[PDB]
Amino acid sequence: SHSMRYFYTAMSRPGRGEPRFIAVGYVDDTQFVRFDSDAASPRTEPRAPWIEQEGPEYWDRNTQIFKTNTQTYRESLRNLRGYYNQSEAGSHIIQRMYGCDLGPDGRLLRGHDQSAYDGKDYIALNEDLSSWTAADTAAQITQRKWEAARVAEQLRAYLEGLCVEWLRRYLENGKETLQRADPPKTHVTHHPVSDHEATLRCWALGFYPAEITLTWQRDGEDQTQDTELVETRPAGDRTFQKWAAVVVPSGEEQRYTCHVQHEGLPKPLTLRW
Amino acid sequence: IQRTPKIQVYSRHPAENGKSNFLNCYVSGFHPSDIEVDLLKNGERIEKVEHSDLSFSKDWSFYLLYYTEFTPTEKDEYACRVNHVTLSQPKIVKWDRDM
Amino acid sequence: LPFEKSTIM
Amino acid sequence: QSLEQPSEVTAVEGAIVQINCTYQTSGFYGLSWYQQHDGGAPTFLSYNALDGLEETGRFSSFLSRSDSYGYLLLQELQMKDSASYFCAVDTGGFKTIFGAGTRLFVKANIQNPDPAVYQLRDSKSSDKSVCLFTDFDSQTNVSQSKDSDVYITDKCVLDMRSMDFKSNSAVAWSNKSDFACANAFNNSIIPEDTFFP
Amino acid sequence: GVSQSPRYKVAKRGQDVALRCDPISGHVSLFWYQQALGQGPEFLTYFQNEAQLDKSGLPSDRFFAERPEGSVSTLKIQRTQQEDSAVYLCASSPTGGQETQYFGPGTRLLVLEDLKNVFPPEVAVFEPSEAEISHTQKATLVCLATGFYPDHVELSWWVNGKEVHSGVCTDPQPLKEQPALNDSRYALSSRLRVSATFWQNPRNHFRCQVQFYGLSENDEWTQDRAKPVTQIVSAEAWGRAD
Repeated sequence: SHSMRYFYTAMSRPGRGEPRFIAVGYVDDTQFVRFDSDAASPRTEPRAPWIEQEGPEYWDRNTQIFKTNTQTYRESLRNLRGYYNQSEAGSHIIQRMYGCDLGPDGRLLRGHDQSAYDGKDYIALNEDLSSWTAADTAAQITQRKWEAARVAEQLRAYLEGLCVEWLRRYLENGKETLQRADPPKTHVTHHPVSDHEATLRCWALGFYPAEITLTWQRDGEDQTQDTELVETRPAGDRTFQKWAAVVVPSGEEQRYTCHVQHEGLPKPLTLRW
Repeated sequence: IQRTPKIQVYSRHPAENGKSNFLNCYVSGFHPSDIEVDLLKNGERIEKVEHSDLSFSKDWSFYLLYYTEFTPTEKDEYACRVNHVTLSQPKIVKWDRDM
Repeated sequence: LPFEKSTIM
Repeated sequence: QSLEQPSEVTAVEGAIVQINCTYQTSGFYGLSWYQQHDGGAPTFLSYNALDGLEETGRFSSFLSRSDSYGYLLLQELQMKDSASYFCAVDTGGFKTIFGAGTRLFVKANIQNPDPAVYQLRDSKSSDKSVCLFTDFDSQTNVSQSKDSDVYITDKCVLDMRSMDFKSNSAVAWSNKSDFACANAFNNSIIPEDTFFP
Repeated sequence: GVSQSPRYKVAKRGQDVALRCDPISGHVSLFWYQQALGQGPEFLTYFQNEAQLDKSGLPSDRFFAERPEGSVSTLKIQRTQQEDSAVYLCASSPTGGQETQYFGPGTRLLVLEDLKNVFPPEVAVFEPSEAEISHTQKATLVCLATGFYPDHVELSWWVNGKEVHSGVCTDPQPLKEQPALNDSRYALSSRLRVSATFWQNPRNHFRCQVQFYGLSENDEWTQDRAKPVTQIVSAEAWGRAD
């Protein structure tokens, strides 16, 4: 039902200065914090209105953590380049994905942590939250370092404790936007393609969260091949948009019906032309 | 180790000629993060084009939204030009009012 | 709040 | 952010001892233990991140996060264990908070006590005379001298590793001719003390 | 292990003091701590490679910590004050914070108004009693280091040119010769116990070494008596049958 996720991106840029570290925080599909080492004096910036109520003690602590991670990932980029015997001229990326998933009840459902190198799985925390899965012999060196540092033990305690604890706090402070689902504004349109065939299109706009399913039915069947359903896209104001189109024989555009499924709507909604 | 960006050019609200908007160009499913995105009017680069923060998906592929305060106006030509290390030449996708 | 343990790879 | 542990703890040789630690902080990431000898380097003993017990030889450490409590247990106590023990709390990041420390006193077991006071002479007796009180039991206390010119050191235990022998010893000295072995000590001494002239 | 230099340092109020720390090779993290008498180490500054990530624990701007090559770290204290008198410990961790910390032996710093009250020690060895050999069949050698200031000394026993630890017992803390005086001199005693046959043997040589830490060659001295420099004062005794 609810989740907190942190996204890290460490990119090396030889000849273009020191490596760039970007840290982004999320509560479901809503971004609430951002950090960029690129600035003259980098600091954690609010990205949601419900996180602005946090005291200066919160912001200075978050800035201290991400400043430490900036330096950590600079050494990690240097070490991983050595493990793969890579050139000092090439640009490489270390990505990290970690967080805690909360059930409909409000309890820890699943804790997770994953790290990548150049868009490839590198090291990941197992489902037991006690062991690591290394992708290769290079990731094994990282695993041994992380085992000696007791990363898995302190990460488990964070994911079971503070992660859940702060996610619950954020959900309460922003209950008017995070715990409130926005239903899609549905409407179908006019569109011809040939003299014998036309194109019916179903529109879904201004919905939150991004999870939605748009299907076309010629008297109840599914047309997976013959449905150009476009990928869910952000509107720009924290809402989303999606559409589905069908190749239709002119005259038969009345036995075609669109089914929209979202958590904003109480039960599936059906609309025609 | 390299992914081509998926591109979608659309308006925030349905287009009518006199009505104002926010022109969006959503680029997703690409790796590495370095990308060149700019919005176009009849073939000319629009100034003041702002972009979202850098994040990525479950498959580690990057995504960001390029937007500016646009007014559909005359219903003349619109497009989005994107250049990536995986592309031989910049890919231009024309904005269609229907999609 | 983010994880407060920064470990070099 | 603080933590509390006892100031002192005492136990006999071969016995077991417990050093308790309670921490008061906003965040918790780990509880660790360090041993430090007088003017030495603090050396790591054990680390507790999760609830439970950590065992490393004769030393073990317990942790209960919900009770914000942990303790260090030292088994089969030896004379070398006499040091300061510090409990350290990690609260996230890198800043570690250390406690005031617990000084452990390992009481030496004297199997055959033979209390006696002896008179030692220098190569050149042109400075002072020394009186040595040795081979006394660990349950005997040594107090400071009444005379300002008489200097008496606190008792310490030496180990003759080759003969597997241990003995307590106190040193007393004064440059004045009035100073002698018979009057040398003012503390509650054992009645069967040898004073050979 | 982590090494630190100097072990002891006595300084005059207003002088600049340089503290060196050589951590374990490859250790990314480096910590500086301050330790007061009867207390635990208190955080000063943190380094990850060459970058100083935090210095919130430093008492003032006079405290300047650096690690330019990401290995050896220095802590320079500008215009030293009496309040700066403490044990400065340095530690290192292999790959980051919240890990096992590896510490150095530290630097015991003492800042005084002047160095006019500092003195080297007077070392004298006291040969064992004939009554001791006749009652316990053991012989105890007593060493005495007297009239030294400050409490920056290291006592060691040397039997036949080799350092010994068995049967050796040095006081944990020295006593003040004038417990009433503010700038009182210190006194330290030590015992060495060997078997009656080992002492009665004249081929055996016993020596009590006391390494004193005092004034450097850079430190100023104008007084009539000899400069109380960092010196080794010893006292020797040979085997006696009697």
